[PDB]
Formats: sequence, structure tokens, C-alpha cells
Amino acid sequence: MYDVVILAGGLGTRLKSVSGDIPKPMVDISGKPFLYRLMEYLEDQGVQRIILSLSYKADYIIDSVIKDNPVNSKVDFIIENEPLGTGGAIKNACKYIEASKFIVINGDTYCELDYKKFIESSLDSDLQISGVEVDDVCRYGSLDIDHDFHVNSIVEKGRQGTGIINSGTYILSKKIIEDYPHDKFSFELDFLPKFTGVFKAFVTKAYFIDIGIPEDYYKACEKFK
Ligand SMILES: Nc1nc2c(ncn2[C@@H]2O[C@H](COP(=O)(O)OP(N)(=O)O)[C@@H](O)[C@H]2O)c(=O)[nH]1
Ligand SMILES: [Mg+2]
Repeated sequence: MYDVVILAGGLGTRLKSVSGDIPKPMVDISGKPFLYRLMEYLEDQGVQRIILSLSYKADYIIDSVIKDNPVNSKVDFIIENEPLGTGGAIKNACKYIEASKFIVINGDTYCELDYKKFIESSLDSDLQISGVEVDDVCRYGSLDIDHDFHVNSIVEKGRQGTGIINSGTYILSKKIIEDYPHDKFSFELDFLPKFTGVFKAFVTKAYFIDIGIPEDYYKACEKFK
């Protein structure tokens, strides 16, 4: 099983009328932080090394895990004094990774993915994204892929009916990004438009929630009792 980088350094929730102070991955989900439930699932999947890539309120998150760590996997921390963006965060985490490939997950997402099958599907690529097929994709960003599942573009939310959720979970070869010329950048907005290698989606019907979406918060609290 690959090393996992969890991106958890962004600000609190930002909705049209509501702004949060707590980091989104630390929202309480029926007695445990959302992040803890993600980490527990990863440990169940065989993950032995988790890197938490932090910035906003990094000391709050670390202090929480020092006191109550839900897993026995190794847990490393990397603190960004100034937010490096999602892409800069990944580039920065490459320092810690000795292997040629690793997993990136957004800390505000919880997906009951089969990571062994995801790794197998990624063997012939340097970048693979997890796409989640749902009957109603309206509240999610989605993926525009062709009939070989090559990713053509990322689509903004606001689309009724079926679609493939842009999960933000990737398997990548660190060589594609470790030496990206900028230290601060967005993975989706700066890196992906430039990347010229093979980029396909692993598409499954896995359970998916994004804790930044209010309806998914209620779904999560109900799911975990
Ligand atoms: N370490 C780090 N993480 C970040 C940064 N920006 C965002 N993140 C994290 O990366 C994930 C995705 O962030 P973002 O794409 O901005 O959020 P979204 N999917 O648009 O709501 C979140 O879990 C967030 O905490 C950053 O500058 N540094
Ligand atoms: Mg969000």
C-alpha cells in the first residue's frame, strides 16, 4: 500500500452566507473529527503511513491528534507557514516520499474507495484520479472523460442528473510534480492544464461525502450513528 498525503491546510468552510472558523476536516462527526474517520478508513485499507499537509490552524490539528490519534499507522506532519495551494502542498509533500508513487486525498472528503483496486488501475499511468459515479451530481464538481476514461476537463458543479464526481483523490508519480517550477500553485487550476502525460479516471460507485457541502454534513452525522 502506498504512502497517503492528506491535504488539510485550507481555511474553514466558505459558503455564500456562512464562514466557518474550525478547519473543515475537524468538524465533529458523531463524536470524532471528520479527519479521524477518514484516517480510520485508510488504516482499515492497509495504509501504514499518513502525511498530514497542514497550514491553517495546523497546531490545533496536531494537538488534537497528539491527544487522541485514531490510528496506529505512522503519522507525519508538514506545516506550511504560508499556504502553498493544493499543488504546492503536493509538491512540498514529495520531500517526505521515498517511493516513486503515492496517494493524495482531500481532507474534506470521505470516500469508501477500494484503494487496492485504485492502485492496480493506476499502474500504467503517472496520474490517476478517483471518479465517483452518482445518480445526482448537481452539488459536486464533476469529470469530463472519454470512452477510454481519459480525463478531458474538470466541470463545475450545477449539473442535474448523473455524473462522475471530481473526488480530488489521486495516485501520482512524484516525478511529475516534485520539480514543478513554482512553490505555490493550484493542482486543479495550474498543474492539470499543463500536464501532458497520461491522465485517466478510476470510476467506481463508492460512498462519497464532501464535508464542505451542508447536505453531506447531515448525511455523515447520520451515517456514523
Ligand atoms: N496544505 C494545504 N492544504 C490545502 C491548501 N489549500 C487547500 N488545502 C486542502 O486541500 C483540500 C482541497 O482544497 P480546495 O480544493 O481549496 O477545496 P474545495 N474542494 O474547493 O472545497 C482541502 O482538504 C483543503 O484543506 C493549501 O494551501 N495547503
Ligand atoms: Mg469545498
